[PDB]
Amino acid sequence: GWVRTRWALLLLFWLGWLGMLAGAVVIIVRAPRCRELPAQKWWHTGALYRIGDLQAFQGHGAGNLAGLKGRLDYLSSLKVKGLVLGPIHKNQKDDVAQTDLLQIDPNFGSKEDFDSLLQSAKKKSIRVILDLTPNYRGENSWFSTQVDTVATKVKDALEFWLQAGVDGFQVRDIENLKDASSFLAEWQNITKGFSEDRLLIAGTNSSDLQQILSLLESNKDLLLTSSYLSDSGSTGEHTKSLVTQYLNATGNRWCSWSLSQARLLTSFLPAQLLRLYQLMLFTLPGTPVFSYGDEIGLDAAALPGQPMEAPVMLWDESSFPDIPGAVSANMTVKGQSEDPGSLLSLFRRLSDQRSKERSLLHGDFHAFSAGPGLFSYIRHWDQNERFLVVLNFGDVGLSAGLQASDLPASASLPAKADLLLSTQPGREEGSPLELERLKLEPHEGLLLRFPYAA
Amino acid sequence: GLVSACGIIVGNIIGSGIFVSPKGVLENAGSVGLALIVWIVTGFITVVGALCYAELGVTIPKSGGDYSYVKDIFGGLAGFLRLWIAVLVIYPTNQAVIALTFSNYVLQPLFPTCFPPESGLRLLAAICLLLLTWVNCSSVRWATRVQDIFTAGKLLALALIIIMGIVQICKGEYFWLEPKNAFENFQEPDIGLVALAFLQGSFAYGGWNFLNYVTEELVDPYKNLPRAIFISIPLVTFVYVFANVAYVTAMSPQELLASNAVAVTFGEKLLGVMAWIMPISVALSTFGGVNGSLFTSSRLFFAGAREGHLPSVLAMIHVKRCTPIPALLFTCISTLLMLVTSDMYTLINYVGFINYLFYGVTVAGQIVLRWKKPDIPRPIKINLLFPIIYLLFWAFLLVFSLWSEPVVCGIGLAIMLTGVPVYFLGVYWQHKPKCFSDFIELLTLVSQKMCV
Amino acid sequence: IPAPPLSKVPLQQNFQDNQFHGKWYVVGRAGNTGLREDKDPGKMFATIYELKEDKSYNVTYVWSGQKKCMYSIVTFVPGSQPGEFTLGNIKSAPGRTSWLVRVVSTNYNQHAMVFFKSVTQNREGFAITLYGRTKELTSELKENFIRFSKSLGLPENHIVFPVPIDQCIDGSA
Ligand SMILES: *[C@@H]1O[C@H](CO)[C@@H](O)[C@H](O)[C@H]1NC(C)=O
Ligand SMILES: *[C@@H]1O[C@H](CO)[C@@H](O)[C@H](O)[C@H]1NC(C)=O
Ligand SMILES: *[C@@H]1O[C@H](CO)[C@@H](O)[C@H](O)[C@H]1NC(C)=O
Ligand SMILES: *[C@@H]1O[C@H](CO)[C@@H](O)[C@H](O)[C@H]1NC(C)=O
Repeated sequence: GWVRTRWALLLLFWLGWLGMLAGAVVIIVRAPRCRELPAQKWWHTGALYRIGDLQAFQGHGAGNLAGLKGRLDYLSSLKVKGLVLGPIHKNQKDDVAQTDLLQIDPNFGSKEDFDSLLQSAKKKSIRVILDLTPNYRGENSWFSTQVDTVATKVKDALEFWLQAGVDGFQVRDIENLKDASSFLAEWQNITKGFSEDRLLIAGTNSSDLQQILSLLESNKDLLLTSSYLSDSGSTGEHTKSLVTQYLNATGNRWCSWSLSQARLLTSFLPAQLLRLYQLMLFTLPGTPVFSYGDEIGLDAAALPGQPMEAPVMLWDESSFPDIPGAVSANMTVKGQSEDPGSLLSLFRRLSDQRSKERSLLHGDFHAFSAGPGLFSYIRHWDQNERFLVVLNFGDVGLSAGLQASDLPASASLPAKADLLLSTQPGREEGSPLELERLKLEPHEGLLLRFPYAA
Repeated sequence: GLVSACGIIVGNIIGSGIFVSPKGVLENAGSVGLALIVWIVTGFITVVGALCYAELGVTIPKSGGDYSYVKDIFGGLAGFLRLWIAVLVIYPTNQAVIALTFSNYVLQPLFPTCFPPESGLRLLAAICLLLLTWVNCSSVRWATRVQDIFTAGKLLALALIIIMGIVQICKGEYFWLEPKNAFENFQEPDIGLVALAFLQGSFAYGGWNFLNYVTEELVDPYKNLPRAIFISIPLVTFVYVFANVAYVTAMSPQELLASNAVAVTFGEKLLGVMAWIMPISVALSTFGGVNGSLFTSSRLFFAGAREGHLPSVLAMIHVKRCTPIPALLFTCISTLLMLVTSDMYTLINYVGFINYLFYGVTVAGQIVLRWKKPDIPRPIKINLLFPIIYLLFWAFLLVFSLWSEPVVCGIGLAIMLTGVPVYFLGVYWQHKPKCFSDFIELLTLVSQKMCV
Repeated sequence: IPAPPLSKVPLQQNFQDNQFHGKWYVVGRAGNTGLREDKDPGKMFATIYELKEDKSYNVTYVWSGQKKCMYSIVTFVPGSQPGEFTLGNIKSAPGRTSWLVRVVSTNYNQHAMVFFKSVTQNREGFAITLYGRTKELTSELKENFIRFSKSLGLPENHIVFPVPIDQCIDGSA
């Protein structure tokens, strides 16, 4: 065989090439197809920042909507995807006749100022949420004198402000609203009918789960902020029970993980748990809603003569020139912006991870068992980077003791995983750890990262 | 050709690297502004290096650009190392990188959200490589014929990227081009990572070290060649920068770093008829790149064998078909062996490092020829500032690359140091190895005669 | 809203440090800080000045926190004028916000009015405080404080009168 070998080898090479092509096609068909991404509305990404009292938030700033544009750079630094401006509309205390929800208060600014603010925020990708609580200067948010007129004016204001361009609304203190769920369904469906990218937040002071579920029965696509996690508890088992109960009773529907309604974390929580709760809120499945000043751990009781409901934001040591030396350097935005280890820096890092990671943005959440006092869970998407959060709510150093076999094998726990960040210092980030024997300091939270198994 | 010279230079320099490099640069640049700055700096340094190589070519007119210069300069053991590294490293790895790019672009539409199986990537890359080497072995007629359609596909992809970029800068608000969130975005810049960014950016600029002399045919080459080198490369750099800004406008920088096929995602974000245009055009472009690399590697093998460093077994054209089958087979085997890395950009670094490691050496040889053995007739002379600045940048690159990623670069250095001894065996034999080597060579020749 | 000229603010002549020591209450606050007349004034706190042998004051702010009676301590070093002061613990670092406390006018018996300034690298802020020995002063002193605050250019709304609480600033709880 001298010439026959040539043709034989040439055709055998073509046969082998076709076999490789067939094998490639078979492998491709056998591969698991990526799961479709969900309808990620603008508020599904990142946190919301409730500005409440603008005059207090700006501090020494102008105190009006025109002056609020100065802080938009800072809010963009936080990477909050929305703002909840306090009720700006003109209101006379306890006078339904004299309150108008279509007129901005003269003190807050003018309509042109609001339009310029919305334009600047849209330029920076921040979306404004005008809250329309009718009586925000009164003791009861909803006037006792009349009910139907209040709802009618709220509906008219919702129409007018949607025409203006606000990307949603917010309604607080709904426990005082009569026939709440019906009005909420009406407002929510009208707002969604105007456009899909428009949310209506609802605020209640109720802490009972059954009341919340009853409020959410009519409309399942309403963001409800309530004092549900507000009870400190001080036990990881209790918070784990709250989170799992809420998530599995609501049907794993998108929810707002806010610690309260129009209040700071520091009212409910002591100073040592702020970092742990920030990690939990930024990693739980939902849209965290933060009141302003929560990034710096603002506390109304830390400084003399500071209003409890609306503490003045501390931008530097000169925020309160009437009390020299009382405002320490490390309790201000300027002071904490230069510290790699500080509550503001942790807030920035966590907000970045929440905004960009596709496992935290939209990902399945599975909590598993740890020795009591520990709240440990995993957030994982489809064949994407997985995150594991271990929170030590106890005050005594505890071995992590992870033992999770009930979780799906698709999110199996590797023997080692990176350390993306720790609330407390004393660990080296990026160093893989031993999950079998992971030690935890008191009041410590660990955010670990591991890749998709393959 | 006063004008066609720019056309041929642009065609040689511009390739499929722009479809794969942009993720590599940005990933290490950390910001869009740093990415574009890296592209501009690489363009300027490529201009400088091409100018120095043109000077060397006019001073030393001989076939085998970048090999004859390193041979007549530095004596022996230098040009042989250039040939050794080019055969073992540069060409097999360029072909492997372009084949992996083809596989990634083919499979990106099917798996837009998650990594496609590695076995699929490698099988598609090997399929592309084997088809191209077969068509090159069968005849050169088809090899030159298909190049037209492949170049047409590459040009179509680039033109559509540029058009859909210029449309969107008017209405897309160019959120990332403006300084707002355009600097220090992903991580604080690191010089160790900036070196890798330059190594991956330089991959886009190829085919100028040796294609700017072997191909020049100008009416007055001394008068026009510097002009062509100075006016063709900068427009290529402008094209690359325009493509990068088009990518960043179409998609956020974060979305660009998690694609593995920048043009596929670009077309998804913009082109309504996306799959019918971008992946197929880029696949044609990658086919053209691999085919051109194969033809060039065979051409290099011809000189390699003629110089006597390589065995006569290679560089033997077949009779019925005027093709160098034995030369093509070795490159195919080396490329297939390189296709087990599983990393699209690790290979880019691994090749770019070596490319620079030798470009700088050649420029240093130019400096030596200036300092030692002066007065040689040089039809066109270059200000001594350009070579020295090039050398400065070269030193930076090497140092920082070794500081950052000392594995791939180290392996390349080890390969070169492993090729060094063979030259001694070729030149001086303390005792002639007639026991095995000679017989092996004879048997190889016999087999080549028998089957090819 | 620029900082006022230091010359315009009066000074207390024959300032006797011995008499000024004691527990002053804060009964009014004027300044572009964020508090407004319309909103909640806040809870009144107290400032205790203790005179030291080196004439520097030890200043203790006492107020009512969440549940703990809260305290904070600082020190004032006398300034150029007999009635001026500056925050102690001075360091060469420019980051520190220099302070220019200055007593505007006081009878040392039942009331005082003092001016604070907080010149900073990126900010220049000021405030006026109406110290009182009792929880509530007579209306005439409040009117004088409002007039003097308006003299410096502060709108009427910027002036705030904290609520006189009866816990921690006075007593225990
Ligand atoms: C919302 O629901 C209420 C139910 O009372 C209804 O009256 C209203 O027309 C609805 N609006 C929509 C669907 O836009
Ligand atoms: C919460 O709202 C309910 C309903 O009006 C009210 O009775 C209660 O006082 C409020 N406060 C708390 C702490 O529940
Ligand atoms: C939710 O979890 C609780 C845990 O006690 C369980 O009793 C209940 O059946 C669960 N319901 C659903 C719908 O998962
Ligand atoms: C830093 O802030 C903490 C609050 O957690 C405080 O206790 C500490 O005193 C501050 N640093 C200094 C130097 O006072």
